[PDB]
Amino acid sequence: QPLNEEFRPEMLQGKKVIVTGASKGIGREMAYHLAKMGAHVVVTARSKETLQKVVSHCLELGAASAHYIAGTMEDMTFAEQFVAQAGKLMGGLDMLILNHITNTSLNLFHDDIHHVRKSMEVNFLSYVVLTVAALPMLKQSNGSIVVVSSLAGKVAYPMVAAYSASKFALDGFFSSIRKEYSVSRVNVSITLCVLGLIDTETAMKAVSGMQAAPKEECALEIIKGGALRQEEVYYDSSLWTTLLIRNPSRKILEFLYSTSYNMDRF
Amino acid sequence: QPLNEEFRPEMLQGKKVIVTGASKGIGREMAYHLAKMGAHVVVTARSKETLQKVVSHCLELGAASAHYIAGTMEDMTFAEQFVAQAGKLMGGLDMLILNHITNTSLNLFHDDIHHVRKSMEVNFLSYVVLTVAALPMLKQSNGSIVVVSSLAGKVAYPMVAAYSASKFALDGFFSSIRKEYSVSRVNVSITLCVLGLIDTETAMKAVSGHMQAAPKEECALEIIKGGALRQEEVYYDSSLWTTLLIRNPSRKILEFLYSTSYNMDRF
Ligand SMILES: NC(=O)c1ccc[n+]([C@@H]2O[C@H](COP(=O)([O-])OP(=O)(O)OC[C@H]3O[C@@H](n4cnc5c(N)ncnc54)[C@H](OP(=O)(O)O)[C@@H]3O)[C@@H](O)[C@H]2O)c1
Ligand SMILES: NC(=O)c1ccc[n+]([C@@H]2O[C@H](COP(=O)([O-])OP(=O)(O)OC[C@H]3O[C@@H](n4cnc5c(N)ncnc54)[C@H](OP(=O)(O)O)[C@@H]3O)[C@@H](O)[C@H]2O)c1
Ligand SMILES: C[C@](O)(c1ccc(C(=O)N(C2CC2)[C@H]2CC[C@](O)(C3CC3)CC2)cc1)C(F)(F)F
Ligand SMILES: C[C@](O)(c1ccc(C(=O)N(C2CC2)[C@H]2CC[C@](O)(C3CC3)CC2)cc1)C(F)(F)F
Repeated sequence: QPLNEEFRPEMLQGKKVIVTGASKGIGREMAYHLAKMGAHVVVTARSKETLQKVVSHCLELGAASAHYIAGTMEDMTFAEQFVAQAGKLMGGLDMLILNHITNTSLNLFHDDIHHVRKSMEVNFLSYVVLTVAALPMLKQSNGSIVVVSSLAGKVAYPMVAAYSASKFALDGFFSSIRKEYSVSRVNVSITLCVLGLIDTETAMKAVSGMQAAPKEECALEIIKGGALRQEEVYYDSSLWTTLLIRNPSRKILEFLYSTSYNMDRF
Repeated sequence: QPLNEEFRPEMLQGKKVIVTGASKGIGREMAYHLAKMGAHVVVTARSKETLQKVVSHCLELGAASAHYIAGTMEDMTFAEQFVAQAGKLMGGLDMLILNHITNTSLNLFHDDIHHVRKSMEVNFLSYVVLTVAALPMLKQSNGSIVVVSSLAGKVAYPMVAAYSASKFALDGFFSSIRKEYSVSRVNVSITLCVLGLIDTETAMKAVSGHMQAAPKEECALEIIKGGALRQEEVYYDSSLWTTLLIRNPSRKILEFLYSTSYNMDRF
């Protein structure tokens, strides 16, 4: 159930977020916005020298507080422990924003199984492990998990097979536990963000060789959705998608199945 | 794009087909239907005994031939070589049917990342591995890859998170490379089967305590029908509401409002 207010920067002030993939692009902007709202941010990325710059410029923008921990999400242990640390560092946690991904480029898929596996590992399994680790704290606070996905995690695009596989997976997994949290009275929201082409560095480089959209706002929308506990956010420069992307039938089928079968079965 | 005729059992006659998870359940039914049709058949699962039951019955039903090879699709090496063996045993491959999943049961998700990882490995990664290994023969025959899925890989459900993740992923991957096969002019069909509850042994066991299951035998027949006709998806569920609502014609619109709306010559 979305909080039925409208968004206001106040909602974030004093709140204990975590952004991953915060060293650049969308993730970075998010830490900043968070900063401008006076959140306790705890950033993360592989780039340790760069994280500092970001933390530092977050304190400059107004953060209640701001730290970074640098690790690779290829590593499940790092991911798990990371969350504990960001905990102690911030004295609990209100919001897990899960944004990072492994590198990829635009190519037909031919036989790089290793790239498929790694994409699943970094883009998906790590998100879960982050999740499992962070759930306890979030229960205490009735917090939120925000998950950054893409049009290509809703509809099919060539040249990004591995990456799509992993974005879909996020939908499947997280929508599913959303059903579960609900039939279990576990009061943690989960927001899935579906983004179109955004003007990050990485994206602009790979496509340079379509209309992109402003990374500053995209990041703000992500934060709004999360704050308002919406199930979903759509953010694309086009106006067909925002309207054609939503799946009313899916919603109907879920409704039917949910109100027709207790889940109190066990 | 599909064949333009209604289905005929003949279409499978002489065809060479792999079926996985074919010792029991929907797999087994698929072997059986294939046999009655006179296709060569290689079936695989972990248990050599149950397989043997099945190979022996496909022979009696009038397979052109029928064999089995055992291993677990937890093992990528096995998955890769498995397809080579099977291709030798038949001198080719017309259809790759991907059906197996890791044993899983109905539970709230709590902890078991290992179950999340294993489900991704078996239900998803192994399929990519199988396809990669089989694509050279499939090109050569202009055949078909059939990927077995579930309503829960098109909409959310409680109690099957891990599984559902792995099924969505199948939609993402396989629907993406289908878009690729189109622009690379690869003449191999990809069919994604979306299944509601099916009265297989294992499913019925898990749901013993009002849910309407659909019949394994017809289900298995629809999959093979959608495959042979090279359709993009097959929906099969006991409910007509569901079979109608599950379609997503918008999504096919967006995908097309980009297909032509942009250029893939570079790649
Ligand atoms: N930009 C778009 O057009 C587009 C479209 C739709 C959705 N999105 C989504 O937006 C989110 C962020 O994308 P973006 O464009 O901001 O990407 P980006 O600029 O390329 O940033 C990726 C972030 O994740 C980090 N990262 C990369 N590999 C990592 C690893 N192995 N372990 C830990 N961190 C790693 C990177 O920093 P380090 O290398 O320093 O670790 C960086 O901070 C992604 O989920 C993406 O799918 C982007
Ligand atoms: N029944 C349903 O309600 C339902 C609904 C939607 C979709 N589906 C899809 O239907 C497909 C078939 O399901 P089913 O219900 O027919 O299942 P099933 O009868 O339980 O069959 C599972 C098959 O997979 C094999 N298998 C299990 N683990 C394996 C492994 N590690 N490596 C290789 N093979 C393995 C099993 O044999 P061994 O144990 O001998 O290894 C068996 O042959 C699945 O993809 C499922 O998601 C089923
Ligand atoms: C990692 C990287 O930045 C990236 C950036 C954006 C996306 C993404 O989410 N896309 C869908 C639109 C939202 C892209 C948009 C760009 C295109 O349509 C390609 C086909 C011509 C692919 C789909 C995926 C990866 C990459 F790959 F460019 F490096
Ligand atoms: C492994 C197993 O056979 C299985 C069989 C079927 C499915 C499946 O695809 N389902 C969707 C409808 C198609 C299930 C139907 C069963 C339920 O709705 C659960 C909530 C009570 C879950 C969704 C998943 C797993 C199991 F777990 F039942 F044994």
